[PDB]
Amino acid sequence: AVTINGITFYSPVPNQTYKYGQQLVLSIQSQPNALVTLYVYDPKGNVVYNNVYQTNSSGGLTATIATFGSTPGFTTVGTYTVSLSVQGTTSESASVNVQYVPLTSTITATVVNQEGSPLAGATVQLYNTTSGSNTLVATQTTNSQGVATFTVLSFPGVTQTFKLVASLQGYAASTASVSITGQQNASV
Amino acid sequence: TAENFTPIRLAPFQVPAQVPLPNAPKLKYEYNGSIVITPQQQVLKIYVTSI
Amino acid sequence: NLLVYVQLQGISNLPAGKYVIVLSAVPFAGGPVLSEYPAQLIFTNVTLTQ
Amino acid sequence: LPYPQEFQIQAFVYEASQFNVHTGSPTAAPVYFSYSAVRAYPALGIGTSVPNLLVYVQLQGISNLPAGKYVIVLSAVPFAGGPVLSEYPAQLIFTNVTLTQ
Amino acid sequence: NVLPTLTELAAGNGTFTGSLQFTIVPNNTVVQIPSSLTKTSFAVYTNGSLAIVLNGKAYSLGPAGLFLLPFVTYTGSAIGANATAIITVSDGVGTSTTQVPI
Repeated sequence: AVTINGITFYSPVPNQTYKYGQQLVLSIQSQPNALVTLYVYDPKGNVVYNNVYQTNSSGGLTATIATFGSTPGFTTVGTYTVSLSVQGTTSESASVNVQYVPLTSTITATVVNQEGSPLAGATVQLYNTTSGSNTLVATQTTNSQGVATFTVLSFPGVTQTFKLVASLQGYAASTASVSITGQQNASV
Repeated sequence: TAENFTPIRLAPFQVPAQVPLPNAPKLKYEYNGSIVITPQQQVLKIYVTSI
Repeated sequence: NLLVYVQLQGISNLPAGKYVIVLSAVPFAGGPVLSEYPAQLIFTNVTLTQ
Repeated sequence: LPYPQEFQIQAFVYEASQFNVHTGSPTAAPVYFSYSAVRAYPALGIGTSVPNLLVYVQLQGISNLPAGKYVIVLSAVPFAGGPVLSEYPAQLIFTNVTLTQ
Repeated sequence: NVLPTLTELAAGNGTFTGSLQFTIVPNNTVVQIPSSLTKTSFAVYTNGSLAIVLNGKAYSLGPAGLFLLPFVTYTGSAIGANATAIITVSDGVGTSTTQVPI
């Protein structure tokens, strides 16, 4: 790995991509008896996470730092700069730019006729019926590729129920429902 | 300090710093050449030529 | 005969792109004279990468 | 010896209110950081060395963030995993500094 | 026994002195760094390899650098003399370059 300034950066390294409930790790080859005052500079120029971690008497360290997605100020998009201000015995100031985007899921409705032609012309409404209530976040006009794809926020470990109502002129309006638990393609 | 007047040429990293620049326009110099500055480097490596 | 790593607090915090930087030899006043010329170095085809 | 590349004297200004004196590591203070170029010469092998280099480390460009009683860590720092330095110390933590902006 | 003996010349003598003998036969082992996150790529070949020499016969007692000062702990493994850092200042003039046959 890249040996930024003599201390061997193993992590963070510049350009790292993160998701909902994924972990920042700190492992760097320091000189012993080093702390790292670790600053997650958010895209509004603020350290939403300052915390002081301790390296071991050898040169190494494998530490878990910050759990992104599972804490407020990390629950929605955008780019952070974790500055390691390695405030040890050796001052290393590395701007290590990092990204984040939440998890997102596609849930799919389909219509067909046994004529051998898929049906079309549907106003198809997917509802966020995880709330306990039909919170409309995306409505689609059904496409000719026979996937009604709609992008909505998602989170790990929740039975994200969605009601798919098909209202279409020329055939019967119908209501099915699915549940994605974590990330999965829900197609009926 | 009374000990003073210092000729200062400013020159790229590829051009020698023991030798004063042959072109010296009397206010600046153009280096119409590229550099590519790597991410977390915040710096331009340049030579301050003085003797 | 110096090499100077010219320091800036936002150009490892400023994004990738075609930059131009004017580097001026100006005394932090109280210090001797500079520049029997150039007094500046201009990089006029620079490329940052962040 | 002749040193063919150049290198760095890393540097960061820090409050003394934010200091851990039980391991020699300042504990916080987002303020200013900087570093020096150290040139000997760009020597093409052997025959060009400078034995003593007086380095007056630079930090400057803070002017909107506080000053106080300061601690500052420094370190003889290869250029990015360079040639092999040290019979020690590279690492220099001044327990007594005072910042002026 | 192949250690230098500690000798007692006769009863009354007390000097008890050992020795060892060493050569380095190389081991070169690439510690690698890129030229687009620091400006400068690095092949750093770690520190030869020790060997004990009794009457001209060498046997490779592994990476020396760590034992023998000067050394710098890059990737936690101390690299010393008998190495090379090859230095690649890559930039928009192509690539300037310099070298330390360490």
